[PDB]
Amino acid sequence: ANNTTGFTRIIKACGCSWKGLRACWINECAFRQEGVAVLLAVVIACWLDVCAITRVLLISSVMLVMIVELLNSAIEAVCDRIGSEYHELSGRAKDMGSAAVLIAIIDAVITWAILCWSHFG
Amino acid sequence: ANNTTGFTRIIKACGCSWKGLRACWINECAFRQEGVAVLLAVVIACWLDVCAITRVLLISSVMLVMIVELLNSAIEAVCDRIGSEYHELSGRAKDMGSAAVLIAIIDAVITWAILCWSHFG
Amino acid sequence: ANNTTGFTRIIKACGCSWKGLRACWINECAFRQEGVAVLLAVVIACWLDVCAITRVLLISSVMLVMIVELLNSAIEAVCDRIGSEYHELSGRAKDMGSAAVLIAIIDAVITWAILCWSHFG
Repeated sequence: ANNTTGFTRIIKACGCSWKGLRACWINECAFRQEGVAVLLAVVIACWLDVCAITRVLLISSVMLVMIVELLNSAIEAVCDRIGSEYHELSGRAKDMGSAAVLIAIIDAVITWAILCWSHFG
Repeated sequence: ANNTTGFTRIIKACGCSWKGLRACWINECAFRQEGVAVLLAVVIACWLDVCAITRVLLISSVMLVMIVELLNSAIEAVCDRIGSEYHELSGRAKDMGSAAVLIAIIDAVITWAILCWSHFG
Repeated sequence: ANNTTGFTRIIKACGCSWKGLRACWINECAFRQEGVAVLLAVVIACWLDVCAITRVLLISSVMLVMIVELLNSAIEAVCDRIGSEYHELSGRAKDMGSAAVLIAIIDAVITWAILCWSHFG
């Protein structure tokens, strides 16, 4: 039963993420370049004397960048499984994935300036 | 015009979600296992005497788990439409999808402890 | 090296989004229909005398609608690159994508009423 085992694969998310995040590191490491880089900047603001709700709101935007870059890495991982015809095919999906994190970042930066003006100081 | 009707399909999202969420329930029900399960736990904290902003922030993390599991179900639904070659192919995309909800949950739990310490009590 | 250049494509997100958001406007403009439409409604509440945290929380739900519709446009863009067999194939993925923005909106509306009752006035 491939459909039943497909759900079992989701149930064991940690194990699954091993080969996925492996292919991510190998093919597209924007998870680290933007995802974790932004995470670390928030960690600094959170370490400093700020408000607990700002801390939460900043982490929420961190998840938006991390997750979308995981989706971008997923695109290239599957292309590698077959060949150059697919490396070109998914370029439209990857273009939209770039647009997705751009939108996440641009609007997050607006909220970031607001939060810094009201609570970071 | 397939492209024009493609947008019309998005315009009627409710109708579309019928066959999609059908395939989700059949193939991968992590939408219920993690998505709704976490939702119900927030509903309890929100029913109790807490702050309205915490209520909102918890619902926001609920949407992060629900939506990503809908994306995981989408992966297996399309594999079923063709066969075992695709059930194996998308396993990399599914691995990254597992990583996506793991990241959503792990960082959400950090915000959850913060919110519980500042407002749940 | 297609995998290395795949990451380079992500590094230049702005450039990539050109052809992606081009295909979005051509094939599926729900980014504008729901994404920006909701954004503009928040801009009005934010322009009015409200709380800075509400302003941030509303923008966060705007990003949820915008991003998911970018993912919906991505689906149809790739179908156009090959043909009608794929326009039908991805319909399950598109159905789940419709479910994704429905869930984002429905739970966001609950948070929206809460925020309006506590801060909009």
